[PDB]
Order: sequence, then structure tokens, then C-alpha cells
Amino acid sequence: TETLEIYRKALNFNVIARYDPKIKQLLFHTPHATVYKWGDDNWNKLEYQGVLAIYLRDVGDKEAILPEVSSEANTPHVLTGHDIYNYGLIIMNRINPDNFSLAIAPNSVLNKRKLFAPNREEELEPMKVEVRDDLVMIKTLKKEVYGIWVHTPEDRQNIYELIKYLLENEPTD
Amino acid sequence: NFKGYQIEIELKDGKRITGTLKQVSPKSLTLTDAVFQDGGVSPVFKIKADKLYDLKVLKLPP
Amino acid sequence: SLPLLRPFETVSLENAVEDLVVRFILNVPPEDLSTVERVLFHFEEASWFYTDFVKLMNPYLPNLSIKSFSKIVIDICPLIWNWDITPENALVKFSNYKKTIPVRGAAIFNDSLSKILLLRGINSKHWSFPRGKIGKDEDDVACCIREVKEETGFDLTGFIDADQYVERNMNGKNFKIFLVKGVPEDFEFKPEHKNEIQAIEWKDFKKLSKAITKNEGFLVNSMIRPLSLYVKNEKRAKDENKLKLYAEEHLKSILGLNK
Ligand SMILES: C[n+]1cn([C@@H]2O[C@H](COP(=O)(O)OP(=O)(O)O)[C@@H](O)[C@H]2O)c2nc(N)[nH]c(=O)c21
Ligand SMILES: [Mg+2]
Ligand SMILES: [Mg+2]
Ligand SMILES: [Mg+2]
Repeated sequence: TETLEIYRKALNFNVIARYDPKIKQLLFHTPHATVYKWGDDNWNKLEYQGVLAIYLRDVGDKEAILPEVSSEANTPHVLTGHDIYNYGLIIMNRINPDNFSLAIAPNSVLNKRKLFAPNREEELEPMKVEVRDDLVMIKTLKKEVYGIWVHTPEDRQNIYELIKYLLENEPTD
Repeated sequence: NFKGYQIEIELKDGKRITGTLKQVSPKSLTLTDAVFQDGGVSPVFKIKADKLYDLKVLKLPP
Repeated sequence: SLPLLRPFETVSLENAVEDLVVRFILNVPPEDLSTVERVLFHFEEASWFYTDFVKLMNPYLPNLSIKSFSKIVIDICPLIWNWDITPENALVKFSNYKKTIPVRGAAIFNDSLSKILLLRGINSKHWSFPRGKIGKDEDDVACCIREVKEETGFDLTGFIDADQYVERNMNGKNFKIFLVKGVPEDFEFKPEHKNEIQAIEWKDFKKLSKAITKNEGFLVNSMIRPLSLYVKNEKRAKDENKLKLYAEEHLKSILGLNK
């Protein structure tokens, strides 16, 4: 009835909650995606295929830190430092055990952090989102360009607008 | 030697000539049943090395 | 970018299921929920993932065959099994169901055309072709490319001629095997999936004909004459071209004002 979906909601949460323990609330989930990455002025195929999910991340604590996973451009640069990254992205990789992650910090409270406390570890590049060539083009906080594919055009343009609504509207509740 | 090999000859003036080869000499090329992309079919063509532009070897002999 | 913790080295078979369920089954489009045969394809993927990575990192964890696994998967999440069918009977339906799904493969030949690339699968001893069952709504050539890349680590794209195949129907299973020429033999043909292909090698075409003609005991034992004809029509053409090439290579220097 709906008990088949409340469980689906809880289980979708609790499982992601083990990869990312700071999930205040899951935003949504589209069951098909494939990561592509802009290399030699072309888009290359990446081993992450599976359910896409954007969630609200608890941010949190004054000194909450992001620990390191136990082990040239082909590799995305791990996010080290303080916990500021308000929202997150995950592709529950059906391929291999490791999953795809993009920390989505609002372009609003990004400059707010890096100029009040000018103590800069990494240079967070205000994330950009657009749609071109049946791909949701996402420029990342560390200059890399990742494009994800959904079969449905409604799904491709729904995740887009939301990704914008996060980096544009300030994080309030 | 190269007799029987149907060859195609492209010319820079704007003309193209097909036809099967009859005589090969480094100064002159002669064709049997030369068909031209201008609407002319001739059974004997003689052309010199200097007045020639592009070449392709269309078919081999039977 | 954002750093995530690997929860799979030390994990409870209980929480390993809950994980895998969200990864594969639980979160899929209701169009792949139409049949029981539909959902059991995820259970098949999930079980292959469990025994490919989960059981790897967890020595202590059981060894789970699709039978046991899928049967456990329901014990943990009963809200995923909707229909009043036992996963025992439902899995034998699935196995017999698979036996109808048509295979699309390839005949991998080198520029030389003396040798053909053939693979043998883990459990078996019979040499056959890189080949697999079609997916949901995917064209014959695309399924061939997906299946040949998965089996040999080669993207066939370039050499895939669409009207140049070989079709045969062996026991209610449609085989459509494309004819590919120009493949490089030096490249390392490692498969991309664990526990599917045992050995991959270049068996010499002539050798095979001579042994097939003896009748001993391969889809190649039915597509023999079509394959031989294709080779004949290809060596014939590739060499006819090197006769025309030399006829040209000599004209473009005996007269030819080559640049
Ligand atoms: C991709 N996959 C294929 N199998 C094996 O390969 C067999 C055939 O499975 P198939 O993928 O349905 O056939 P296809 O290759 O013709 O498309 C199965 O019975 C398994 O033995 C697999 N076995 C394991 N353990 N892991 C995998 O990832 C895997
Ligand atoms: Mg196969
Ligand atoms: Mg296969
Ligand atoms: Mg398959």
C-alpha cells in the first residue's frame, strides 16, 4: 500500500546513512544514472551506474571533520577539512562496491565561510549546473566537470533545477 | 604489363576519364573504351604524362 | 569529491543484504517490477555482487548461491516480495525463462583472417563466441557491443556491420552472430566480469574446420560453412585490394606525380 514505501524511505535512508553518516534528510531518488567526465575536450565513461540521490547533509558542528578513506586526473580529489557541505550527492554503484559522491555546498554560503575565516585549505569553486547533449553537466568545487545521464528528460531536468535551487537559495531549514 | 586494369583518371580542368588501359609508357598513357564525365565515349585515348593530374585503379582484369 | 566510509570489510550478512537490497532491488522503476522474472534479474545481479565483493572482504560471511541469497533477501525485507509465489518455484521459472532470451554475439577475426578469437566459460569445456542475452529494448548491434565488451574488454563499435551477421535457432534460443574483421591480435583480451569467462584465445580457423568435420564431442559447429564463406569473401576482397594498391603504387611513380 504505502508501508511498502515507508520502509523504502527508511531503508533508502539507513543504507546511505552508513556511507554518509551526516544525512539530516533525503531529498529524492531517480533510479538510473551514469557518470561521465570531461577529459580531452570530450566526455569519458566512468564506472558509476546506479540510483541517484541528493540529500540534506547534518551540518552540524563547529569542529566536525571529514575523515579519509583507506586508499593522474582520473581520480576525484577527496574532500578534506571541516564539515560545511550542506547537501550531498550519491550514485549507489551497481558496478563495484565504491559509490559516486559530489559534495554540493551552496554558492551563497561558500564565500561567507572563505572570507570571514580566510583560512583556506582547498579552493571551493562555486559549482555550476547546466544541461547539454542529454547530460546534466556539473562543474565541481575542485574544477572537474562531471555529467550524469538519466533516461527520462523529466528526470534529467528535475534533478537539474533542484541542484540549482540548492546552490542558489540559501540553506534555511 | 598493366594492360587490362581498368583505371580512372581525374583531371584538374574539371574532366574525369575512365576506361581500360592499353599502353603504359612514362611519357604516354593510352586507354581503350575511354568514357568521359562530359558525355564522350571514345575507343582510343592517348594522353601525355604532363597533361595528367589524378589517378585511381578502378578494376583489375578478368 | 565528498569522502565516504567503506562499510563492506566488516559487515553484518544481515546489514549486507539491507545494503545490497537498496543498491539493486528496492530502488528500481516499477516497469522492472512487472514480472517475477523481471525482479529476479536484480536478485541475480545482487547475488553476483555479494559473491564478487561482499564475501571477498568478509571471509566469515556465507557463500551464497542465488537460491540461498534470494531466499535470505526476502527473510530480511518481506515488503519487497509482493506476490504469493515461493522464491524457490519463482527461481526455477526464472531459469527456464532465461532459456528463451536471445543471444547476440560476434565472430572476432584479425586482418590476416587466419585466426578467430573464441572464449570458454568457467564451468564448461566447449569453445564458443563472445555472446550474450539481449537487454530490455536494446537493438541487436548494441547488445552485441555491450556483451562483447563485457566478455573481452573490446569495444567492437567500429567493426560492427549490421546486415552482415549469421542467425541460427538452437533449442528455442535465437542466436544472431555478427561477422567482424580487422581486430588486433596483440591487444590483451581480459574479461571485465568475475566468474564468467575462463579462457579467451585465438584458435586457428583451418585447424577447427578439420576437427569439426570429424564430428566429436560450440555454436561454430553450425555456423561453420557461413563463417568459412565469410573468410573466403574477405581474404578474396582484402587481397584483391592489395593487388589494386600495388597496381596504383606503381602507376603513381611510373608516371604519377605523387606528393
Ligand atoms: C556478470 N556475471 C555473469 N556470471 C556468470 O556467467 C553465467 C552466465 O550469465 P549471463 O550474464 O546471464 O549470460 P551472458 O554472459 O551470455 O549474457 C552465470 O551463470 C554466472 O556463472 C557471473 N558470476 C559472478 N560470480 N559474477 C558476475 O559478475 C557474473
Ligand atoms: Mg554469454
Ligand atoms: Mg556475457
Ligand atoms: Mg546479460
